[PDB]
Amino acid sequence: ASGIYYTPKIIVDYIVKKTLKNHDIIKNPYPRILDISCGCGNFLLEVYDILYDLFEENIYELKKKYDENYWTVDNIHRHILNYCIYGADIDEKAISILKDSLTNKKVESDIKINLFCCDSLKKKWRYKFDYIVGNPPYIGHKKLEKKYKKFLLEKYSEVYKDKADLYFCFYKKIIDILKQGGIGSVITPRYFLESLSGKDLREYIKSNVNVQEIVDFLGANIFKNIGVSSCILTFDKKKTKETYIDVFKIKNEDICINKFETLEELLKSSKFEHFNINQRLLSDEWILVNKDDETFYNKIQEKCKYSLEDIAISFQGIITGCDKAFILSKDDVKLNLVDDKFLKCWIKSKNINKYIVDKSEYRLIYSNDIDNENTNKRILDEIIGLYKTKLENRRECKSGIRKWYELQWGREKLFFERKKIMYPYKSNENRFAIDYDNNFSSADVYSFFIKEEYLDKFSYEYLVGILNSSVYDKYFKITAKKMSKNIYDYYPNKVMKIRIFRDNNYEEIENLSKQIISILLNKSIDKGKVEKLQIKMDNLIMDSLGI
DNA sequence: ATGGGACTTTTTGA
DNA sequence: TTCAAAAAGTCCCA
Ligand SMILES: CSC[C@H]1O[C@@H](n2cnc3c(N)ncnc32)[C@H](O)[C@@H]1O
Ligand SMILES: [K+]
Ligand SMILES: [K+]
Repeated sequence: ASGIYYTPKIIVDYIVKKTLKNHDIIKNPYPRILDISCGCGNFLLEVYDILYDLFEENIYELKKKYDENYWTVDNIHRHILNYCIYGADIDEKAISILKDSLTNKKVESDIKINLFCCDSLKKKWRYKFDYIVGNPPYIGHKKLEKKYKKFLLEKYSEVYKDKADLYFCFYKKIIDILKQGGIGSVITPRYFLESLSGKDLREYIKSNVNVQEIVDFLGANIFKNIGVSSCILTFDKKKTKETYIDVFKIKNEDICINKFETLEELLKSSKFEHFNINQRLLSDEWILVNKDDETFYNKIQEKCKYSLEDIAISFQGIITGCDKAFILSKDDVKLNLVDDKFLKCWIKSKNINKYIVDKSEYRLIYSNDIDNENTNKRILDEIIGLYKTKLENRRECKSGIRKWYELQWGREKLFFERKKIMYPYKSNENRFAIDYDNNFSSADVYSFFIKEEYLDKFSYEYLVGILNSSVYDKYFKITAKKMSKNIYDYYPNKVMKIRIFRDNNYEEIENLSKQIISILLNKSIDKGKVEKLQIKMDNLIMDSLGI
């Protein structure tokens, strides 16, 4: 619970260099560089060294242009601390350590150091800043205290709503206190580039700064032993004529970040691709792909006349609120106590394959159908009641909306007890399966069924055929939310926006999917024929979409 | 024992 | 009344 994260030195040197690379110290020898989340001083200590080289290399020009008694090498250290370096952190010990480090850069009157121990989101900042760098805290909607969220919802509502992250507000604060003509460069999670929550934040950035560069590391592990995916955003408040973004997108998530001495060498190498995006062409969604992918994506969008949302009804799985209380192995002897009318088949995300679901190994006790506590007393006493204390702490039980033994979000049984399509909520590839067995699931598996009015235009067999194809795997990943290494989010807020088509190839595509399903359900599966049938289907789909 | 792969709960705002 | 989003994921192993 330290809360302090060490940014890799190669990232720190890149961010500091990207802001101070072309600063004109002769024109402005009083630049104000700020880190509002400085921690122990990863960025500010490097800012000191860059500034010290800058002043020393131009000391005689400064001496000649301005006060010749003020601009001496022996005075550079005092000048940097008084007028240039600013830091803020909520952690007293980190500020105390950083104060010692800045003091020890040179070893008389004491020197005032512009280090504030405060909440950067509450501090009344008395002026704006030329340069802002650093690494803000990332805290999501579960790990943030509710009283603090009430404050964020009221004062940061332009970027913070619903399931937004704390670092959204640091983007707003950094932008707000950045001088005209200033430059900001930060490392944050990448998820705001695509997530539904980040929509308002994306609008705020696009409308208030010129985005110079986005370095997207995708699923690469920048922070050791940390489950987060990172990007570097550099932006400015300069009067720009044309506003194009440099986008550096990693191509191999397996790289060791220290392959070169500098991050610039990595960005220019074959490990990264570069392309430009017109900031004026950004909609609420930022589609940051190269020209080949953009042509591909636009081709499918224009050709497809329906979306899944148009033809399907989507829903999230059961949320029991305590899985250990209600989920049992199908061979558990405790299920002899439960009448089979209470038992539902239960699958996990790993049970979903392309076109078909694995046989379920677990059973859900649909405890909502338990009428009285005196009837079915043994089910409550010997199975569900083993977790009564944990069950009573669920929000709806504390308020009395749910009895302690009920499912927290049991949804509607009828939605699950029908032919439907299921997909994992997080996966490396498109895996849409037809469920024939009335499978229930938690929120790690999503489902949809086709609306009645569209059943004559679209069959489940046709839909899983195109959705599992290599075309639609690539098509979905163009705009999908990249979570971690080899994991995209497959959530309705993007899955339901997938567009679909029907044309002369419908019958052959549907027939190939039926053949694959028939093979996959056999005892002695020969998977080889399935792969050949998939290749032929991919050719039909590419012909249909003209790609 | 650190790095990498398999796999994914329930809290929460709206 | 009841929906769906959210990785500073989580856990294990050689
Ligand atoms: C550089 S890693 C994130 C840093 O942000 C700091 N931090 C967390 N919350 C805040 C806040 N509200 N204001 C300023 N710094 C913060 C933490 O103490 C940590 O050192
Ligand atoms: K002079
Ligand atoms: K990662």
